[PDB]
Amino acid sequence: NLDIIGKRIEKIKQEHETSWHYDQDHPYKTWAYHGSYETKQTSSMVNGVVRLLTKPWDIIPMVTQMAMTKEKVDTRTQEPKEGTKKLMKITAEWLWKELGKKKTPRMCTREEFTRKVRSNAALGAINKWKSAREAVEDSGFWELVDKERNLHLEGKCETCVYNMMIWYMWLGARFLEFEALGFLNEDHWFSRENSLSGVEGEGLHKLGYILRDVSKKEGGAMYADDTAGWDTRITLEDLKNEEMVTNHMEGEHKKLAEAIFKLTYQNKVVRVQRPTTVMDIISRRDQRGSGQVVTYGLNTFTNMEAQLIRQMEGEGVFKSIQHLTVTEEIAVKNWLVRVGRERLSRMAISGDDCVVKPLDDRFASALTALNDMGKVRKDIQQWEPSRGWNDWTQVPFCSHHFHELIMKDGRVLVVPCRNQDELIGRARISQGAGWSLRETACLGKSYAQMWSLMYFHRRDLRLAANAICSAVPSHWVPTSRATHEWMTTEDMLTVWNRVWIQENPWMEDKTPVESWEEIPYLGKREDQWCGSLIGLTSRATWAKNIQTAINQVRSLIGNEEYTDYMPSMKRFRR
Ligand SMILES: COc1ccc(C(=O)C2CCNCC2)cc1
Ligand SMILES: [Cl-]
Ligand SMILES: [Zn+2]
Ligand SMILES: [Zn+2]
Repeated sequence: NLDIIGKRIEKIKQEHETSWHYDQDHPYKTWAYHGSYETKQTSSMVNGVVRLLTKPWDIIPMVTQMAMTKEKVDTRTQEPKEGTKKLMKITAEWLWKELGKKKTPRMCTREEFTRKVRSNAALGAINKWKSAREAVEDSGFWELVDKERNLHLEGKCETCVYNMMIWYMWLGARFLEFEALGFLNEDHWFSRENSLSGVEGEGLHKLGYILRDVSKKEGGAMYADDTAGWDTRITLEDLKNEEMVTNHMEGEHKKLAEAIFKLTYQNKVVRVQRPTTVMDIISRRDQRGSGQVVTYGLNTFTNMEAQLIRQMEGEGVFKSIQHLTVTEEIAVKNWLVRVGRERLSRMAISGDDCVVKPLDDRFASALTALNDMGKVRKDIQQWEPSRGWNDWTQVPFCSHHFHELIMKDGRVLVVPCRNQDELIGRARISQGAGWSLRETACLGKSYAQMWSLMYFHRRDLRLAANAICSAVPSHWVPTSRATHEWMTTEDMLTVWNRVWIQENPWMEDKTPVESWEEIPYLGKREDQWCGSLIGLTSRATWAKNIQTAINQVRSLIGNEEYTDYMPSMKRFRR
């Protein structure tokens, strides 16, 4: 408790000795409260380039409401039963060994961390310096890092404090997490090749093919149960099974990694603002509070473990979670060794999201271990059987569904899709402020190129993508603040051919496509089912008069070099 967190707490008390107070009206039952101190301080902006080129959507509330802008955290999960705890440790032990068979844990470097900040990436960071890039150049910072680092080697912590607002941390604390645990993401531990269930680094153009491959296995329905607030349901037992990755480590790395797990994950200190504005300093040992990238990999690991145990329950490998016999342990260990890898291949798991094609439908009612691990399903009664999907083209995964689309030459594309209002509503939103017109244009171009690559099969998005790329200067580089092949100035037809034909392991015939007109759409009715405005007067006027909207945006940006991409479509090709 205060042993491990005291130093961090006692250091904060002293920076604010002129405001410390043990408020007794603090609204915390499940978090331990420590004190408060004086504080005072703190939305989504519209992308004008995308909005001017999507005029019909100005009157669609599902689009326009998206731009307008927590009991879960204050909850406590019960400790699982002894049989549940045994299933989790055995499975976790086996799963780290499988993930480790072809990978070597290793420390990530200042050099690697330095390049990541320059390329700009969401590091959930939070004042001698201003931006992240400037701090990385100043050897003073690194001296601060050294102090905390040597402290971690002693089994102690001083500065590793979370700032709830998503848990942000100072850049140095993020470095120390990336040093110890960055290998999981940097070296693709959760790749499909290495983990069999995982999809890290696969791409939205590969997810559909991956789900279609799972569908080809003999078994029951496909199950895609979402968990209610996954991060809040992570138990100290989960955090201890995750820590077992340190058993594959050595030397310094092992001690630095053990300290991240012990000092910042299994014991946490958080500063949370309260309007009543008095920064509350609370602590708790459970729940998910890591960097967003380490959170992804440990979420994937623990979800893979949970789903293998639900498959064991459905197969009758064990009968009760209250206690595991010596013979039930023999059977679980022998199931893992005998069919473990085949059962991981029956799943697609991305952090807290999963699709499972179990051996049969007994899985649907195998709920005792899943509920007892605290991974309670979203929007279904705790003891009601799961509703499975009979058609892989209906299964939800990573906020998408997937269509089978046949090209005029018989080759088969499996394409990602979601409700088109969600796609247009997200492209009309820009994060943060101080954006120039040029920067706003380059962000609209990034959305346009993603649409050309991923959602070319949606009539409205191919037309809007062509319009935005015609409206933005041809040489301006897409920016942004899932493999991102759209972040390039290369011609989008050449990128389309590389992604969908050349590099696509499910396409045997490598014949390049010569024009956009060879690249097919969904059926007209399927396009409308997934939110197309085709057949509306508003949409027909927009399409017919698109050159006028393109010319409005060109006039705003000014006298620049533009390309007309509209004749790449049949209806504008004279
Ligand atoms: C570009 O592709 C299009 C666009 C619009 C139409 C229509 O006007 C609708 C389509 C659905 N059935 C009623 C008529 C058809 C094809
Ligand atoms: Cl279905
Ligand atoms: Zn620390
Ligand atoms: Zn669709």
